[PDB]
Amino acid sequence: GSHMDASVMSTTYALSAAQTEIWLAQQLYPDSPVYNIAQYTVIEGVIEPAVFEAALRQVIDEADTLRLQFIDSDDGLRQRIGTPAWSMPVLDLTAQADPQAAAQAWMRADYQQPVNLTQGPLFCYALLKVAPAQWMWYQRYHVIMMDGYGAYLIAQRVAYVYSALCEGTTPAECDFGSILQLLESDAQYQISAQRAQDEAYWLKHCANWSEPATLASRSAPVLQQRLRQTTYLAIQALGDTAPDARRLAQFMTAAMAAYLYRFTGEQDVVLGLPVKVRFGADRHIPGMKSNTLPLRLTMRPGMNLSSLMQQAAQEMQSGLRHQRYPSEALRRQLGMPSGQRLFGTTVNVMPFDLDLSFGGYSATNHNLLNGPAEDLMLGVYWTPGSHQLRIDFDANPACYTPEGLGAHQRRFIRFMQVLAADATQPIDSIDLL
Repeated sequence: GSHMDASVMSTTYALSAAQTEIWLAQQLYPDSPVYNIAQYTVIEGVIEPAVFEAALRQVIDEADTLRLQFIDSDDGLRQRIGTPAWSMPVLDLTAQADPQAAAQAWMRADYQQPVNLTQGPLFCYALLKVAPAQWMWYQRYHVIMMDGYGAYLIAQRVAYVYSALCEGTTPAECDFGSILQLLESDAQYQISAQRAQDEAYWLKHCANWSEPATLASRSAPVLQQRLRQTTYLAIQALGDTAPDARRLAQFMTAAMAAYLYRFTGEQDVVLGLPVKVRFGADRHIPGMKSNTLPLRLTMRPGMNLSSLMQQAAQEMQSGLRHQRYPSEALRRQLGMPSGQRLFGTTVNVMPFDLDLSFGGYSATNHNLLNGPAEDLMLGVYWTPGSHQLRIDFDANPACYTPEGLGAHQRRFIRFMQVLAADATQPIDSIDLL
């Protein structure tokens, strides 16, 4: 009856532009798990599951993106705070012949399965005991309601809450506001004069687009979870180039743009970069996304790392006023054709939690899936004070082979260290492999 139709619309918010394209893609591929994001946290100590589950229940209240329900309507998928029921599996794998390999297999069995958006919860939390004092906390979400930075903040908050509960103290109140504040702010932005100003800016900025520079063999839709190659690199290998995350993002974007130029001849290289890089304990609402926007770097004679990092800073400063305009909206307003993107390669710098601790026991976070890889994505994990960077090259399996991606990864890693060693040397003057 009409009362039920009216109630679904009045109690919900629309999807964002970015969520809309996720939902449309998931609808086209209903059995595909490519929209999952997942990580695990290794705890070097004893975990008490009942206390851990109490900490999870607390964070499920605090990070209310974890309670959003999605409902179909005549006007597309709608979202509101729902009431999912959930449980936390506990698996003791210590009697398996290889508990670590068994834990990886258990996690893979979950993250390779699709979720139905209209049947929540859209998260999974599980505890896997791998050794007497080694636990893995598995965390999986759907990208429509989470990103990797939000997953990082949730892991940090659960660690803090669990630690307070273990000690018998009351956790201090969280610093997250509510996902509803994001939804209300975005609803207002959609009808604002600012959005019209941002549209004009990005339409002008993207004039004369063409196919993005890519190492891909072809362009293809994302039908399968990423092919990944990971490198670990000492921060000292980058010299003075990366004192903080902002500078590291500028360096990696410059280095990849230069590498794409050397491999394609494209002198006007467009990458995807969030206009600002987020870090921990900074009042961010889990589930609120970064808008990845085009970043153009121009290769001209004598171009060097110094000048490219300068262009990257100029691009980011110029886009700051306009940083809310959805990449997804822009890609359509430009009138671009079937499956064509604004950029092939994205760079995502993410924090590393130096102090992560559960009940006094040290822990570390490890990404399993970071969402779909349309072409190529670099995921970089680091925070000042950490002596090592983890760099994930995540690629559409239809566009690269493992060999081919590994060859590009080791060459790029070599190339970036040559750049960091002499920021004045012309890009054209660097030997490649």
